Amino acid sequence: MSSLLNSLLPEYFKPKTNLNINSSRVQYGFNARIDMQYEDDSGTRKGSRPNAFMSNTVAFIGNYEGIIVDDIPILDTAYASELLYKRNLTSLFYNMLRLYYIKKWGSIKYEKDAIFYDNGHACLLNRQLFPKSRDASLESSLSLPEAEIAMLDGLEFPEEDVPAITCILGQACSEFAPLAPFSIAHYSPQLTRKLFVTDFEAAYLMLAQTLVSPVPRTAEASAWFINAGMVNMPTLSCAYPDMLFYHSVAMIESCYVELGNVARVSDSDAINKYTFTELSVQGRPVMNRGIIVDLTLVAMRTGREISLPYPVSCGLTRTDALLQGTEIHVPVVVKDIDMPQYYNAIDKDVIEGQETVIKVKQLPPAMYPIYTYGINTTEFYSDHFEDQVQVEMAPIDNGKAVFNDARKFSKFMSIMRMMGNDVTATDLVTGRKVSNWADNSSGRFLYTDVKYEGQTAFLVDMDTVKARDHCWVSIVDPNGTMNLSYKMTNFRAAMFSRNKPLYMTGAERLRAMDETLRLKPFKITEKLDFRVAAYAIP
Amino acid sequence: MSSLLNSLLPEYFKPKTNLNINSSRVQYGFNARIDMQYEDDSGTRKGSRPNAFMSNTVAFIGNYEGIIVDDIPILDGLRADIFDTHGDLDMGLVEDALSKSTMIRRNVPTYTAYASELLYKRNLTSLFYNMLRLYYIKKWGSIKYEKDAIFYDNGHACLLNRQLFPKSRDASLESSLSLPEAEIAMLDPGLEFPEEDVPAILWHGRVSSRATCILGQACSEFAPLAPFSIAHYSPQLTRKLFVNAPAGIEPSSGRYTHEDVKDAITILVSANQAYTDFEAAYLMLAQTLVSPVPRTAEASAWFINAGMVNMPTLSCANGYYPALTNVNPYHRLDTWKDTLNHWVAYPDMLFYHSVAMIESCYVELGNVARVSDSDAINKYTFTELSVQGRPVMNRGIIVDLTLVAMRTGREISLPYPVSCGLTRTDALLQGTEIHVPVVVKDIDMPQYYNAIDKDVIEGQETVIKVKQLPPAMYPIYTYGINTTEFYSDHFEDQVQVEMAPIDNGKAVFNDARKFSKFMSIMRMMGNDVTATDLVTGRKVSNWADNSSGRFLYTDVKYEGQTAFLVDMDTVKARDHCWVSIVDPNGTMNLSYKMTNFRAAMFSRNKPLYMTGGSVRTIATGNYRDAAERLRAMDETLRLKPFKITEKLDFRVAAYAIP
Repeated sequence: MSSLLNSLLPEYFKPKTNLNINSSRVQYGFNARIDMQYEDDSGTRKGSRPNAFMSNTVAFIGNYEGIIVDDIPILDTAYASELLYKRNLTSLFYNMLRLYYIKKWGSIKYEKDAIFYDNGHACLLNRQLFPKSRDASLESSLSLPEAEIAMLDGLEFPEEDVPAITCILGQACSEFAPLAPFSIAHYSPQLTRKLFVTDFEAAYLMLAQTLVSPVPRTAEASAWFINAGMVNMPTLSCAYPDMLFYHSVAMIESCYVELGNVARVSDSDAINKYTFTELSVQGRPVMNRGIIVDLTLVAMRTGREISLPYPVSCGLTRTDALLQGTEIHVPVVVKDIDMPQYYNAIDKDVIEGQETVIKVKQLPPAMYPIYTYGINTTEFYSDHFEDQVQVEMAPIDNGKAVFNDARKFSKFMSIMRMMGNDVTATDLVTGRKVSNWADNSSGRFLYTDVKYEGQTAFLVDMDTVKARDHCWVSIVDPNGTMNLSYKMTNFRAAMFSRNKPLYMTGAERLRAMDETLRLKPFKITEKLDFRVAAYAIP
Repeated sequence: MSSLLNSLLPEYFKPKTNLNINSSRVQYGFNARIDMQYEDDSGTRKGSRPNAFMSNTVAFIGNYEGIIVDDIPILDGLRADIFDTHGDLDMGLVEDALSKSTMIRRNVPTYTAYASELLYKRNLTSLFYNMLRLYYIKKWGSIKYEKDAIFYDNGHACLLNRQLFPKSRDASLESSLSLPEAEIAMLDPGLEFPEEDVPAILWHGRVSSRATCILGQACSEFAPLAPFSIAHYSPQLTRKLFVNAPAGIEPSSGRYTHEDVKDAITILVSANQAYTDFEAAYLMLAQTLVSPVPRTAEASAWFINAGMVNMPTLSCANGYYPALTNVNPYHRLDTWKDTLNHWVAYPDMLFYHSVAMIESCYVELGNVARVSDSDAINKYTFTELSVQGRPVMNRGIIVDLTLVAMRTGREISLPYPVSCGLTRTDALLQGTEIHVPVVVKDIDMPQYYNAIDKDVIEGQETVIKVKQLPPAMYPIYTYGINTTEFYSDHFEDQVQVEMAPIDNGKAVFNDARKFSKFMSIMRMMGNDVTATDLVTGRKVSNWADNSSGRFLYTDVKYEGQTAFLVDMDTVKARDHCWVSIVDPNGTMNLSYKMTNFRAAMFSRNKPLYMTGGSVRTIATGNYRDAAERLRAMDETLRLKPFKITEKLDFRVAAYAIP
């Protein structure tokens, strides 16, 4: 559905036809201009950040598995009556589209002993997260066999379990058995053995989910991509190409941003992680799985009613790591000796080179809003164009300021980050050090960087406030009530690949509203807690 | 359907009966008067071509291959009593009808049991199709096909008949086929149980000595030597054919003329009551009679791989049940005999109906190939939304009739949703590169064409890579009835190229639309312009055709960014009856006007004239008013007298009327 996914892109950005991708990693963002204005009891200070780059990172690596399931027929004598109620060519077009992009971008290298995430304290290699893998190019990954394409001559009885519609059709129907973990070369079962000689729209949306996978914002956000997500491919029965990259990035961003909020919803409300899809959908699908889950999250993001002609339930299901009451064991590598102080590690004493495991209870946000920046602003992300943040500074006793409240602590470290001051605080309950400079790519502070669900009080170190990036606005000693008023203008999209700039080249409405799928949006209603999110009907 | 194919012909076109075709190539078109004008700051330069010939070359060659498929039964012909209110064979009235007939009493119970299967075997389209091809093979039998002949030539690239059609020996159309005869046995009325998988037909009186030879050859394999359009490959329809004729079948004569095939058809349709079957066969042949010679060298991608013809299996069970066919048949539409009556009167009119259909299709497939897949009505799903019936499979005539509906902009209605004939949209739906062979003439070829080699000596066999399919025909019969801005087939048109004196003749066209109109109108004025793309570095020439004399944007042979540098001091006068651009300064304004239209046809570089009587628009009413009249003049020989009258001379006699 082109017109749907085309709407998600920002109004200022209009991309060109061709895009020569020559790597397994692409940064995308914008170069904005920030005009900050500071006021406190000491006096006033005015500055301006001339060029600020806010970006996510997306890759072509994601462990997926295919299952053949029975879905609804797309309707767009004895034998005909049995066959017409199972007609679906979506699985055939899906494989034909994957073969197109394997040949086009068939020079992408996957190295086994490469980095996946790297902050400075911890590190994840591609040996971990993807065992049973070797070093191979994308063209060298698959060695597809060929199914028998026979000619249908007068034959009176249709042979059962064979559809009726050379090298491309032969390989499209065959089994996919990859060596390197690639997004568009994932394991798929055999469609058919023989093949005698709106369905495309389903396959187009189904590939937009799979094509690219997010590189995690922090080390804790690797918990999403441990367990292999299942791709529901329908059973095969019948009786501007490069623009897909931008539509795919737009879709997976919208899903992984909104799951950041759904994860924080308490399991004692009307709309919760279990019963959010069922309340949203207003059709009759086979099961609330695949695309229905993803398009529900896009509706919640944009805040508009999305509509498909047929209630199709085919594609990747992401909400698997979310729907289980168990802490997830992310395997990590120790780079600095002081790692156990920051991350919730099993072994409290470690050495540089040791392979340990960290515990993740609540799933943090995997991506920050970039394309969907300021279309609807929540208090959690605080992705405003114009905003006036007001916070009251705690009394500095010796060289330490106690922040008992949770909301005030979030606003304080959010200001000091925009000014460009690397502040480090100690959580009193756990006894672990939090830092506002957690993510370098996106220049903002989320409350999930604390890495402790529940209630606590923070002891901020005001003496050891380092000066990483200093504009004229930037001050070290706050006094009384801190007011910061910033304005964002002059947005321009920029893409980076392999640490260099990647440039773009080239009569009556018979309603019939009974069978059609409709997805209703939910609006976030902020409340006093700030740690908990809550949904309501608009 | 004679009616819908008749409306496609232009208003000025007044056709006659006979057309004496004596070659395998015809240039149909029209003569128009073009009043061109070139306005500039210096002054205006007027021109006028009184006879401007816009043509589309059409040949009698084209690779096709027949396959026998299963299609719906056509129920028009059977008596109206056995049918129910809804319109399906109510079995129970069939048993009643067979009982009250002249049938053998011991056969009634065994024949009634078989009725459930055999009565739904009614499709004679395959037989009529082959018998129509035998008519035209014997009529236009003297046309020749040479092996080492020029299929296409534009000066730069040449394409021979050896390249497209291998396994091809040079021979005349008459000497191409050597048809073996199938057995025509006589049906014994006292047969115990009907033999299914063997069709039995009806006949009026005695099967003549020549009718045996025609039916024998019609139900046989076509194995041609030369690749002719009306003598393409067809499988064996049947091995044996029963004929329920009480008067015995005479043995095969061996020889027959084209007039004897018309005699065979008229008896077969009348006896079997199969007029809707003939209408299907008429539309099938209309598609696959003539194929278009490609407009450009790179427009040969349509005719590389052989398009499959869908011939429905020969199945008829009228011979076993003579009682069920009578003088009161069941028919859906009242105008169900119009297609046969038109063919019997004017056989040669099919040539004009054929070119009208292929010109309508290949024009629309031109501007269908230039739409992105990400759209509602696109390459794959343009047939499904248009069709409002229940055909078995969207192929054959359904795909060709829906393209005609888009061209004319009207609603086409058929009585039965039959899916038989040629399927054209084959190379389009594949959506891959096609490798057309070419023999080079000049040495500077691969700058213009997207060739595989960059340096090629003259007389070398190379390959051109065609990605997007260019239009194979230009609209001529459908000129300015449903106009689009791509073809730009207007009566009046103008273009404004804006230049300043500071620029020394050099103009850059940022817009793609007005670049197309400038290059096209300059060719009417007889000027050889050669533009060069600034981004890529390729070259395009407006002189890329010798038939229509227009420039379509698909002649660039590349989709990219638009920056065409045209140097206006290298413009060369090529043709006669031309306006001169000696040295332009300031803003240029080109314009033309087409005023009158006269139908013209060419063959062997000579005028081909239409002869015979004046063709009329035959209606159902025009014959049945003479049936209403009946010639009701009582057939009584009333002789009236003449009174002799005497005058001055008296030697000579003079008779008066009263």
